[PDB]
Amino acid sequence: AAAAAAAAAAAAAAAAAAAAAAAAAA
Amino acid sequence: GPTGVGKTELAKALADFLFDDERAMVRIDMSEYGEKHTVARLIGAPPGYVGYEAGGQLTEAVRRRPYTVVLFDEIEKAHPDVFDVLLQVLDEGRLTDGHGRTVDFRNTILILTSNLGSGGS
Amino acid sequence: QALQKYSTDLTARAREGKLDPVIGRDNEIRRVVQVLSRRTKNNPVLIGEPGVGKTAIVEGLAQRIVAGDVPESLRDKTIVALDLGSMFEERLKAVLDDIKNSAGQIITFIDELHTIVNMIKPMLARGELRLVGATTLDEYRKHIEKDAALERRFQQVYVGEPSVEDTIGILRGLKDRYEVHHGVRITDSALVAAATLSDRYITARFLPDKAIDLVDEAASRLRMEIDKEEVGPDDIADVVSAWTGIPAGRLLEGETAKLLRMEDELGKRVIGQKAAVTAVSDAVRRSRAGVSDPNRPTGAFMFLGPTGVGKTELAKALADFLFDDERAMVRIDMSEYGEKHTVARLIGQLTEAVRRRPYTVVLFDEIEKAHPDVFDVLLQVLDEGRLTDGHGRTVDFRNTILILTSNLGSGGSAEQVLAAVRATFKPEFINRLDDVLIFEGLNPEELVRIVDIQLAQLGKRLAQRRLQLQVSLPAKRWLAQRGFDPVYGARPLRRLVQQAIGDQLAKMLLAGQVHDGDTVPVNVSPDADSL
Amino acid sequence: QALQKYSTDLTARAREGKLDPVIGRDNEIRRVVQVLSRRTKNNPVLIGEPGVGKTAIVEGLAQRIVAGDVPESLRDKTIVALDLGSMVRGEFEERLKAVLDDIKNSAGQIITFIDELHTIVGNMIKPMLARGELRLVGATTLDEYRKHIEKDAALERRFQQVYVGEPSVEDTIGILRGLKDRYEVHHGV
Amino acid sequence: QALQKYSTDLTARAREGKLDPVIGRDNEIRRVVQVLSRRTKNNPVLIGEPGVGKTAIVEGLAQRIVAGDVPESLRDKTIVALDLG
Ligand SMILES: Nc1ncnc2c1ncn2[C@@H]1O[C@H](COP(=O)(O)OP(=O)(O)OP(O)(O)=S)[C@@H](O)[C@H]1O
Ligand SMILES: Nc1ncnc2c1ncn2[C@@H]1O[C@H](COP(=O)(O)OP(=O)(O)OP(O)(O)=S)[C@@H](O)[C@H]1O
Ligand SMILES: Nc1ncnc2c1ncn2[C@@H]1O[C@H](COP(=O)(O)OP(=O)(O)OP(O)(O)=S)[C@@H](O)[C@H]1O
Ligand SMILES: Nc1ncnc2c1ncn2[C@@H]1O[C@H](COP(=O)(O)OP(=O)(O)O)[C@@H](O)[C@H]1O
Ligand SMILES: Nc1ncnc2c1ncn2[C@@H]1O[C@H](COP(=O)(O)OP(=O)(O)O)[C@@H](O)[C@H]1O
Repeated sequence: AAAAAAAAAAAAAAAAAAAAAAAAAA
Repeated sequence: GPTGVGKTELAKALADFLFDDERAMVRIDMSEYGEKHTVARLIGAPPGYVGYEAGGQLTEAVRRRPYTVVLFDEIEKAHPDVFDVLLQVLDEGRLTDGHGRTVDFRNTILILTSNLGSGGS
Repeated sequence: QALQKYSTDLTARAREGKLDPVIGRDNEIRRVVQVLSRRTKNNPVLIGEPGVGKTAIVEGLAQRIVAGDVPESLRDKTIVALDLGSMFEERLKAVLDDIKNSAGQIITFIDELHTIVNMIKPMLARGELRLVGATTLDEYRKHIEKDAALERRFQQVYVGEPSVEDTIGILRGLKDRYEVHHGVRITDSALVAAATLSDRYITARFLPDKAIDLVDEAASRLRMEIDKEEVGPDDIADVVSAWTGIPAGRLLEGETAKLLRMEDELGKRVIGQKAAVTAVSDAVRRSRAGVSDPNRPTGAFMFLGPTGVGKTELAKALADFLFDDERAMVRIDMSEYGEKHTVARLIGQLTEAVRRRPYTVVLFDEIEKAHPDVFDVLLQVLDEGRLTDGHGRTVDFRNTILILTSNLGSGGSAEQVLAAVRATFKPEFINRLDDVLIFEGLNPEELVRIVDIQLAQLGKRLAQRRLQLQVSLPAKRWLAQRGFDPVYGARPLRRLVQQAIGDQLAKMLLAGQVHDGDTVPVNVSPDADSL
Repeated sequence: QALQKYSTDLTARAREGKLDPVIGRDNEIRRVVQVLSRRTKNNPVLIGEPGVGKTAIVEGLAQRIVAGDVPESLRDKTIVALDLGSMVRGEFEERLKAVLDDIKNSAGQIITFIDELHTIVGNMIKPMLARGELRLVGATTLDEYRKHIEKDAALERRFQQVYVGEPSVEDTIGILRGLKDRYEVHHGV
Repeated sequence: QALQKYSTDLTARAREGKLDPVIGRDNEIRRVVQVLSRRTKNNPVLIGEPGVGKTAIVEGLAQRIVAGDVPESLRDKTIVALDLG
């Protein structure tokens, strides 16, 4: 005679980043 | 010698006999090295300039696969800042690239070609 | 003995004899008996395709087992398949219980073991069972390519479809199975040509079971069309050609129908390129007749030409002719493709575009924007399998054609153009395509029909409000002065059509007076042409 | 007694002959035993290419213990190995914390082992690490050592590098003629 | 009963004798202690370069508290090392 009580959740996945690396052009 | 004779066909006839491949030779062209500034474009000198990501046009083929056969298509036009760089190969089997590595050439094969042979045998 | 209600058996079935006639796969059993008889690195895994008959491989293995030819380490081995559709581990204590008392004599055989990986791994590394299994290569990776704690006790054996001749001649044991409904005599000529006519729905399917799938769907379509006690090869041909078929489209050999002409739609859309017409007709005649090679795309050429010759229009002129749809081509705008980070985004973009459509000719126009890592990807396409990708679900490029239309050497006539062309092919782009052609630009004889197409386009634009045009040949050659210019191309012609006619027509049309139903004639002037 | 369930015991399998010989290589054991009797910056990590015998180094160490050759500080101390393949967000940390139960409850010098420790990493073990009750013997490969435990290290001062490159061919001939009769066991010709 | 299963106790760990015989650094000890007993915002941070003993200062503070060589309002103050792992 018990119940179910559907529990919640939390999600996470981060992001990246890029770098440009200029070239001195000579 | 002349053209169309079987001139590079001799190289691939021995690129599979001893080096077991058809994709063993790496040919280049020395019909672009007639200017004094584009001489180092084959090896790519500094860290920080235009050619660093692309790497050396000669060295990046031998850093991996150290068993190739190089072919110099029409050597007889290039500027004589190549010839000392060609000579120091067969002085000691090493050539310092642009990154800073030391690449061994002591078990490869060099082939220089030219298209004279019109009149005189 | 409590595993009968949790698992089947393979010891009483073969002694009864309810077994299929197993044909072939003798080297597979040769590998299995060998690898299973090892001290270390034993108990392998059979990797094939979904729907091969690895099940039946194990069945014929048990048939040779109950026959008796086996070495010492295979003393009849009483093998047992476990039920996959009966499970959490509150029974699996008792499932592995009858494996504990075994002496390696009730070796089991699980299917699709990538769902098993905490419970069975100490029993695996102890030496009382072997647990041969069978997964698929892509799912053999994703679960158990990054988990090397137990990638030592499994050895892949790649199995594929049989050859075409053995797969056709294995259908002599098929003469009873599916046909229970209304019984037409599936003819031997229909049988030997049925699996031959296989790639006329799709070629993305496989040989062995899909032959029977085409046979079953064809018998279904046959006996729901005729509701004859026989079949025919032409009848099964246009019966299989019912679903993906226009009115069945391109039935038999068919080069005589659409492929010999090949330029009535092309030459009327793009004017010129006559040597290209003859050469590309010959090239499709030798390439897309299957008389080129094994698994290449087999369509691989190049020609050249500067701006305005119609390098984009000539490619699209054959898009609606080769496979007769607007979705029958693919090109790339490689402006974001310059370094070794742009490589990491299409290997994807093109892959799902070929996975959805195994249907497309590929178009690589220019080369000066091509980062050189893309070429070594493309060199693996030709003669070195199809291509790989990130996950592993590869797509074979069976109906694709590689086209290069670049203006590399536009100043060179014969020597300098091919000298610049040969230098920009890093390895192996020369002798693995075929011959290179030259553009035939803007010429006075081949200039009229361009103006015909543009004026038909403008009449399409004006026919909605019921106005149409009458264009004479003196005006049509008056435009030929500022329409020739064979450097930049025919684009100022297309602009001046809307310049000279367009502003006068636009000025007249908004202020009334050019009421609907009227026609408009052209009237030549040396600089304008008023109406 | 309660948590000796989701791991294995290399020391218990010593008195059954389950492990192979270790023929050759009587130097890396001396290096590891010299490390493993120190005071600080103990618990070394074997670094080498895959398929060399890092596992064989651990097993020969176990056989040399159960015969009895090591010094008295390491005498009669059993060695457990631990698992990584059946581990995997969440619930890896809790399974880790449940594993640390009998590790704390042992209250001795029961030496653990981890294969491929670069996969696990960082902040959940260091207050337990810098106290002196566990002996984290590991096994990795050099550019995975560079990848994980040089980037996300933050505790790099508490490991060691015992380099095991590879045996040459002439040693391998003596090894394989030493490791000979084990395949006279199974087939035997 | 919360901070006995998520935390150790360096004071009771010092009554046994499981710490180090710390020597020196008289200035930084009082630099910590005179900050730790101000009115508000009373929490220091031991910033240094790695390996110079940023832990031995706190263990020396623990031994100075247990021994009895502190100022007035630091009598029997039971320092606790928490964690977040
Ligand atoms: N031989 C030709 N047959 C039909 N249309 C042509 C021909 N030559 C040029 N055109 C037209 O001229 C215009 C040029 O458009 P494009 O096809 O883009 O030309 P292009 O050769 O691709 O040069 P770009 O690089 O695209 S500007 C289009 O309207 C073409 O239809
Ligand atoms: N000195 C040795 N004496 C006897 N067997 C050895 C020796 N060195 C290596 N082996 C054998 O080499 C094989 C390698 O087994 P493992 O040591 O488990 O492989 P590994 O070198 O540990 O690399 P991993 O951990 O599997 S990625 C085993 O069969 C060992 O018995
Ligand atoms: N005054 C001191 N008296 C006794 N031992 C000291 C003293 N100063 C430093 N040490 C020793 O130096 C070492 C310092 O260890 P820790 O302070 O824990 O590491 P750390 O110096 O804080 O560097 P990190 O960032 O924590 S790895 C220990 O071995 C201490 O015993
Ligand atoms: N002696 C030869 N043996 C075999 N093939 C040859 C020979 N000479 C020319 N060929 C043909 O020419 C091509 C290679 O010519 P190549 O050696 O490149 O001439 P060259 O190097 O003088 O330009 C091959 O594709 C082959 O078809
Ligand atoms: N060599 C063969 N001998 C007999 N039947 C085969 C053979 N190869 C394929 N089959 C057919 O395929 C079926 C077995 O396929 P199956 O092993 O279930 O495919 P998969 O293992 O890929 O799911 C059988 O019903 C059988 O008729």
